[PDB]
Amino acid sequence: KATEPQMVLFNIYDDWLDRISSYTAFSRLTLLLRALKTNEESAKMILLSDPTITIKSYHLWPSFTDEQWITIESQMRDLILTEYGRKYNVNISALTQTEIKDIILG
Amino acid sequence: VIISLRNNHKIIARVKAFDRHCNMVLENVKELWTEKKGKNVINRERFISKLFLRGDSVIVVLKTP
Amino acid sequence: MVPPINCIFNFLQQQTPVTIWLFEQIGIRIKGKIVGFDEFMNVVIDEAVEIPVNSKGTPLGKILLKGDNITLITS
Amino acid sequence: MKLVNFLKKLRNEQVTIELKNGTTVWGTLQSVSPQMNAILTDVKLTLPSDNIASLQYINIRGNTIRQIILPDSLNLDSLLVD
Amino acid sequence: VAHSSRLANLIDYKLRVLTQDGRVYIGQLMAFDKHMNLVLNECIEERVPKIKVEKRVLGLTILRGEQILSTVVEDKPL
Amino acid sequence: PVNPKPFLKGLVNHRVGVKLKSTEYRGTLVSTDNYFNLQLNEAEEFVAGVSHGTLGEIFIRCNNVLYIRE
Amino acid sequence: VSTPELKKYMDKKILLNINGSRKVAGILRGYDIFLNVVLDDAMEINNHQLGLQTVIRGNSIISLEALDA
Amino acid sequence: NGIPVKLLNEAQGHIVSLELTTGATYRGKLVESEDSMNVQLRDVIATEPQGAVTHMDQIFVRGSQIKFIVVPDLLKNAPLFK
Amino acid sequence: MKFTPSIVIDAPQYYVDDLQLETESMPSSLKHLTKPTHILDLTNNDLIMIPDLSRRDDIHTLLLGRNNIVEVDVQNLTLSNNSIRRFEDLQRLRRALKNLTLIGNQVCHLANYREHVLRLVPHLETLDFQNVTAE
Amino acid sequence: TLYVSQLNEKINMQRLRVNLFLLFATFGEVVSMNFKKQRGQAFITMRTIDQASLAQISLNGERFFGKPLKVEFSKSETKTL
RNA sequence: AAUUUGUUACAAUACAUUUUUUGGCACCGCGACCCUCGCACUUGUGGAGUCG
Repeated sequence: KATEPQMVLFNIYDDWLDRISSYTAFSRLTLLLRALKTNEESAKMILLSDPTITIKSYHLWPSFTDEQWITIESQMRDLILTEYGRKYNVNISALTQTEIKDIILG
Repeated sequence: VIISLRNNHKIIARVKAFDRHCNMVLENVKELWTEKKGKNVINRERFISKLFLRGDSVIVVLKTP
Repeated sequence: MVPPINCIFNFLQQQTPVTIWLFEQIGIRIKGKIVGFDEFMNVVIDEAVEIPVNSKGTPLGKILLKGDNITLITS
Repeated sequence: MKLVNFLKKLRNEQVTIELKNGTTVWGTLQSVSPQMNAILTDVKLTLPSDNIASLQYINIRGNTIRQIILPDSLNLDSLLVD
Repeated sequence: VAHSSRLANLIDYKLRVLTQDGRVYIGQLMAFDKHMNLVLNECIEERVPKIKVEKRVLGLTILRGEQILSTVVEDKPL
Repeated sequence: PVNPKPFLKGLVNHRVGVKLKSTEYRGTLVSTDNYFNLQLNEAEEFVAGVSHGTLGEIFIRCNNVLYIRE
Repeated sequence: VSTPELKKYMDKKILLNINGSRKVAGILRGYDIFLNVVLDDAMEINNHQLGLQTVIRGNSIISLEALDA
Repeated sequence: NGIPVKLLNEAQGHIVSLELTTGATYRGKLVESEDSMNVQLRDVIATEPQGAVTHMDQIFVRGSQIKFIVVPDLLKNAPLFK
Repeated sequence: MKFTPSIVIDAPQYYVDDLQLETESMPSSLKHLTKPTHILDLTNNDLIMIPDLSRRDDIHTLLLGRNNIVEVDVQNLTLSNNSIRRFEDLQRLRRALKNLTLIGNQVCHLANYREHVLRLVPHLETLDFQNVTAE
Repeated sequence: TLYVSQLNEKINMQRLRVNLFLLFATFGEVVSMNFKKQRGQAFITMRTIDQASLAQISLNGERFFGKPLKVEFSKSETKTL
């Protein structure tokens, strides 16, 4: 919607600083953006699965509770492993933890 | 948003499409009803990914902020 | 011939005791005075009174009863 | 504007359909009319606690179809373009 | 049965037909409508009382589309 | 003199209650159209004269309507 | 589009079989393309008349079976 | 225009049978029919949904409330269809 | 002249005096009728055993006149003029059936043939065009 | 067409016609009213004429629902024929 | 030793408020008895009495 060159500021963390440290907040940012790099619309469906939790006006990520953010970290995390196995044709049950943590981190 | 329906179905879902007839394309769909042959009390609900809807069904749509 | 629209108009002109029946609803009736007229059977009827049918009387205000659920008129 | 157009665009989709009488209908939409009359192929009728009945071809009427349950993968925005 | 596109292209096929009341009309579609009314050549109404199929042969029947739910193919032509 | 549509128009931004094909309603009218579909704020659901729940912002479909009242 | 040819039934008493297993009687005074009926009043079927004249909506009519031949 | 309507019109004169939404079958000489199946019939018997039968003179029926119409099998032959 | 799909597809199809198909040594390939018939006429053929049917939910009448039925593997079954010889060969009909006709079969002359059918196939109401009575 | 009379008129019309169809199908591919006039009678129409003749000779006096049926060739040709 | 052009006709490519598709949805027969022997094209078909 921007037809003109301009600077615009945004907020990644919404307010995650109260309940979540910047380390872990940026880490979950990196993971979420990896699934947005890879899975795209499905990772979106994990956000919009329950529409009764809506994205706020100021913010970017829809506001969940701590347990919900954790379970979302589980689903979103596992997405990268699933797609790894799909395209690379390498079963997850044949994998060593170093490779799983590496792929999820990168 | 939530929708009330002729057949006692509370449709909590994300709206995608809209028209004259109030037909709707729906994502993140979560219906609510009760399969119950009397006397009985059960409360059931199912998730559906994508779902088209017909307008005669719709009684009252509502928006919970 | 006396058309329905004409009859309705006449009723409106008069302001007389109108007793409406409900479509697919036996137990309830309405009783008031016709104020409005529409292209369809819909009208506005001020000083209306809901009635439970004899198989008493109940409080009710000013109302427009929708044209699709009308059945009977008399005025 | 029109959902009819969208419906038309949805072709050859293996979908469930739900009626005003609650009948669940698993079939491949070969075509749909301008008035939502669904034409299915490879059809499977089940009720909402009893046994199943399968059929090759079913033309269901538009007034009956309450909710057509769409496929798993679908790009909706694209579909919605004129 | 064949893999048709529309109803019109499968004219004169023996047809199962369901209606809102729960009856099942069976017969060859002679003619269709803008509002899905059906002419049936040799029509048999088959009903189920609340057990086992009750059966009535009607004959040549005009069938209103309002009451029609859905149509299915019973057999081939002839 | 008073037709229905003009009455309806007048009654915008005012309290109304609706019965259905049955459950009573109660809320402030936002706007209306030719088809007599409704949009209300502060909706309260009178289940046969018993306010079961307060929904708030709602949209009633026309064909299920029975009558309008203050 | 076409007018319901009820000119045969004009000014005759008719059993208007109406929605919900109910009935009406009365002499036929008028009608329209939607099959609304305007009739000089009679009873609802033991029996009790309401009104001087009556108007029945089109949708509501199951049947209008002629009492007089 | 509807061919079923045409057929109905043709059946004028003949003894048609006629069930409604209520499920109350009639049989009689078809006096007049219209585009909307607004049938009139003469010398007409009237079966109740439960069972009992009642003779009656000149019934009118509105097509909205009509379910299905049986026409005599002679009309099958000619010459409306082709 | 095998009962084949091709055979069934060119066979006279009509509404009888029910939807009936007009029809061989062995009953087979009935799948191709697509369960669209209320009646199937297999009269004057050479079938030996009433067997080989697919699941046919429609089929209510089977006319099997003048064949060679000697063994049995549905509301009306007409088996006139066939080869059923022992009462025990009629036993499989207990698992079905209201109208049964077995005339002109050797089995008919066996002692107690009528009573045997009545006790073993009680669902039959009319046997050989005679009312099964209480007595 | 063959004309049958002396039939047990207690059988319901649709059952009579269905047993008649069944019985007579043995001779070739195949009208009965319960009015006072027509009760106890039926007209059975066959595609082939040889079938009608065979039926007539072979089922003369066949016990049907308790009575021996009497068969004869019809006086006129059937409308369907 | 079928192809192109023109003309004529038919069919196909619009919308929710009473008659169709924006729904008023959902929670004679079976036991008994006896009458009728009649050449047709059918709402239905004997009559008395008992059972549903």
